[PDB]
Amino acid sequence: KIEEGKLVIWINGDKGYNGLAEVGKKFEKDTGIKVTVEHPDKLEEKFPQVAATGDGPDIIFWAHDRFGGYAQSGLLAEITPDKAFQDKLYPFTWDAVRYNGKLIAYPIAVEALSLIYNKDLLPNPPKTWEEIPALDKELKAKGKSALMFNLQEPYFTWPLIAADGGYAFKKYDIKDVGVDNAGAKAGLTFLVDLIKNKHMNADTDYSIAEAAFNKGETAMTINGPWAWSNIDTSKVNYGVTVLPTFKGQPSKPFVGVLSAGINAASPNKELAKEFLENYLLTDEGLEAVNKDKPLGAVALKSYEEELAKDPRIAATMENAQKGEIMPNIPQMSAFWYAVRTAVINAASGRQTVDEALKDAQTNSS
Amino acid sequence: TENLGRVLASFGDEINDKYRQV
Amino acid sequence: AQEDNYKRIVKSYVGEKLRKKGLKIRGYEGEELKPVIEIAKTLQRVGDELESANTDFFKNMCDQLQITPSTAYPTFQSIADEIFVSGKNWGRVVAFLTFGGNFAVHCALRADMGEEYVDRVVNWISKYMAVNLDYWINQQGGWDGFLIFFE
Ligand SMILES: OC[C@H]1O[C@H](O[C@H]2[C@H](O)[C@@H](O)[C@@H](O[C@H]3[C@H](O)[C@@H](O)[C@@H](O)O[C@@H]3CO)O[C@@H]2CO)[C@H](O)[C@@H](O)[C@@H]1O
Repeated sequence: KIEEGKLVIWINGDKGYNGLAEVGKKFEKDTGIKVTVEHPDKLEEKFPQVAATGDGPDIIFWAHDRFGGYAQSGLLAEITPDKAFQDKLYPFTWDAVRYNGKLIAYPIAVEALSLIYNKDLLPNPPKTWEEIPALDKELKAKGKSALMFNLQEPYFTWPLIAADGGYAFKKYDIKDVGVDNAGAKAGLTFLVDLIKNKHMNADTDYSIAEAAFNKGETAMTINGPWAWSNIDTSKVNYGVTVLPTFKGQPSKPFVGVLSAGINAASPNKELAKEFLENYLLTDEGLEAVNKDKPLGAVALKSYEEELAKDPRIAATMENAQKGEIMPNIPQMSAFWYAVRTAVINAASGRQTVDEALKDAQTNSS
Repeated sequence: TENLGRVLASFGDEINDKYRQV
Repeated sequence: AQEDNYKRIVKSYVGEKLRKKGLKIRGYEGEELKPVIEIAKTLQRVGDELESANTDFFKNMCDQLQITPSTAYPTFQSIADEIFVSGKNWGRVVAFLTFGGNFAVHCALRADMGEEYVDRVVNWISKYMAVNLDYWINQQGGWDGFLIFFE
């Protein structure tokens, strides 16, 4: 609960919330301001509910794509860094958190999905989606599978859907939605055919795909930098590389910018700015979080330089450059909800690819 | 807050001006 | 390290103020400090000169800030930044310490702020000097220069 003189922070359970707490510890030691970091489920769905009533956390972490909706609801405070601090973060990251001429959050790091593969099981990762079925048939004969990744969240399937022409919007035209065009159908259909041919299972979720890969049961998974920590712990000899192409076109993952917004109803708004600018968004601050769960390519120029040498980050950048930064408009939540239903229904066989995407085209308005 | 710090800096200038031997 | 060096001076300055007002704070029970006290003596002297020439400002300083547990530290940082935004001189260092001392002795012991804020503010003052002022201070000869400048 938000009392005066304390910071409550929400951040999703797959990020490094423990490392963020030790940044909060350093903050309390200097300021006497206790920091409590929580990782509740459906954090992004609860925040608009409890913030609307003037409750919730002081600080909310999430990909930038959700903050436009929060902003137009009046749930986020305008953030007003001075030029000296604004110069410390890349301008394109600031762009991701600008809404109707407002900075509405602090950018933290750039996130892009990459192909993660087991070198012991698969020395040369496949360059194309098309060659995975044949690869799975060789691996199944030896008791393994080629690929498992989260099929319950459309984030992990959008790269294939967009590969051949799928897009969300279009400055941003909400009527022009590219969810049921020929490129989207061709991508989702390839996914469905993979399931029909028993190369994947519709019910695979994040935890199943992670356990399967980190236990050496599958040769490839699709995930972001936050997941590398557990792979290290599992000792799997892994690599991170460009996503597979589809119909000669690169996979186009939707690029997220982990951002920290300040609750407009919080009485601790200035305290949140001190913590975020002067403890989190420093080299030492981001390192603490990164050492718990890798952040990707951070928005801080000084620390991004230090990590760019990492080949895993470089592979992340390649996939990022071949992708597209997510819009932050409020309509993004409806788009996601719509596309989540279409992937699950098509994968499980409750709808065909066509009627699944048409409903999503409509629900995306 | 803004003008409180500016008024304090003028107070500090008055003191620096006094002890200035230069 | 260096922050500790500044806290020693700030602690004694705030401790004497606390005892004049009559308070008995834990950690500030007395002055066992004994050549370093010469810094303390100069700071109390010139600090007292500055507030005795602007009494009504310091008498009503807390009433204008209306400090709460939410705004105490941000208000401190903002006011301190504004003291030195257009430059530094020994007189402004003093102004900053008299602001801090009164901030810890008076505004920090208001009903809605407990005794625990005395040591917090002393730490805020110390950290600020070590982070933002230490370069200029050692440029001007450190505390030895502070002493020579004010006699
Ligand atoms: O999936 C975990 C992984 O993906 C995250 O991307 C998500 C977007 O950031 C998010 O906006 C999401 O949209 C979801 C809604 O916001 C949410 O309320 C949910 O209930 O419905 C949507 C998902 O069905 O879209 C993707 C996920 O599809 C984020 O970038 C990663 O950091 C995160 O770890």
